[PDB]
Amino acid sequence: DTRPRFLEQVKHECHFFNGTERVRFLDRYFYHQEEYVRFDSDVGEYRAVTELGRPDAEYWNSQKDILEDERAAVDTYCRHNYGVVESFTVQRRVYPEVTVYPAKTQPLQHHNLLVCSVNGFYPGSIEVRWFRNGQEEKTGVVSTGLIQNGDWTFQTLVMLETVPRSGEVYTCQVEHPSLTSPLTVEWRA
Amino acid sequence: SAVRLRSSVPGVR
Amino acid sequence: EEHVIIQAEFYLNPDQSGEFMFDFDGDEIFHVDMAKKETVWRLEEFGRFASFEAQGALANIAVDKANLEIMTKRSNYTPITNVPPEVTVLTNSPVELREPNVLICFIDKFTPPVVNVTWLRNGKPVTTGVSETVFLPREDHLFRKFHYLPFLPSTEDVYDCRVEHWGLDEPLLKHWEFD
Ligand SMILES: *[C@@H]1O[C@H](CO)[C@@H](O[C@@H]2O[C@H](CO)[C@@H](O)[C@H](O)[C@H]2NC(C)=O)[C@H](O)[C@H]1NC(C)=O
Ligand SMILES: *[C@@H]1O[C@H](CO)[C@@H](O)[C@H](O)[C@H]1NC(C)=O
Ligand SMILES: *[C@@H]1O[C@H](CO)[C@@H](O)[C@H](O)[C@H]1NC(C)=O
Repeated sequence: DTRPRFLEQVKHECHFFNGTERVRFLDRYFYHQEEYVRFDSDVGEYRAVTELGRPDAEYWNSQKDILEDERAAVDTYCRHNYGVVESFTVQRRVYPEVTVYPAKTQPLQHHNLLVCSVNGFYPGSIEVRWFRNGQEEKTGVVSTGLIQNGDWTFQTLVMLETVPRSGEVYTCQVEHPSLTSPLTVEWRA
Repeated sequence: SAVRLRSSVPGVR
Repeated sequence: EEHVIIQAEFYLNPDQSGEFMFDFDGDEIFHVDMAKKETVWRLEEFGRFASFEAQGALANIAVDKANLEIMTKRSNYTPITNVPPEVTVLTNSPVELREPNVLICFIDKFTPPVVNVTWLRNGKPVTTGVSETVFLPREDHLFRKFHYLPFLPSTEDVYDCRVEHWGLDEPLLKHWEFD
């Protein structure tokens, strides 16, 4: 199929700061990826983002009823919906399952990589650190980064490049809002 | 309780 | 900034596809099945706490379709440029032999919101147990999407997520196997 496509998008955004104490509503219209007109509650009228949106900004701004619907939205839409969903979204906490296991930089070698797998957590903000004999190791650390699973959980793998020696105790430490103290997992060669 | 929708507005023809 | 909630909509011509969903901090709260006119909660439990009248989505999508007509003309019929996806295959959790797990095919940074996605096991399409999300909005106004395949990990099977998109010259296959 080589027929040309044309796409319209709309994003009605509610931005929350300190719960519902400070709230900003941003109503956005797009042609393909180009935002062409928006209402920003900071402004209280529509503004054209590109020339394409000038006719809509000018007309919608002439319609007092449309403007007042837009102006109330921070309250009747944003603050309202925050109220409706906050208990299972804002307050959602899922603690991670932490596993540590050795790996190889090349399938033929011995083990020269330690993996700290952190799975299934929510929300996304997390701090994962490696320790060797109680001292934090900051060199040779690499990660997948934060990975969304698409099902309201995240995961991340944090690797330590090291050749383990007998006697050494490695510790992966995880800090996350679902945790009241750091979660630590030990691994020994 | 009910999630409220934000109406999308007809542009100028 | 603590949190963002977005009611995201699109309408695509000539496909006549429209979508309506709510996003919280990058995760889908729910979408509306336009054909069935039903609210589909991303997690089962969400719907015990909240409701959404699906009919309102249909009304919005109708406005979006009319607006697309208008904007298409304003643009002098300038079509969208295809942006092919990045595709990653990973598992839900660390893989162990014969321990139930889930393959995730993550399809990211693409537009228009149209793809054909197939799971292949040993080079053969598989459909039992599969599931997928709708098209999820990105802050750069492209799209992302997830497909899922529960599986029992063995050394016998290899897997591929095959993704077709108009921005690709040929289907993109991303491989996964044990070890
Ligand atoms: C996904 O696959 C389908 C099937 O090849 C493609 O859509 C069209 O399918 C219908 C019949 O079901 C016909 O109108 C066309 O013959 C198909 N398209 C073509 C190739 O002309 C569709 O193009 C594929 N989608 C993507 C994004 O690759
Ligand atoms: C957040 O809200 C609380 C009470 O709602 C208020 O006391 C506080 O000033 C706010 N936080 C800020 C602005 O740091
Ligand atoms: C479409 O064509 C008209 C007439 O030339 C022009 O005024 C307008 O700028 C064009 N719109 C574009 C280039 O998006």
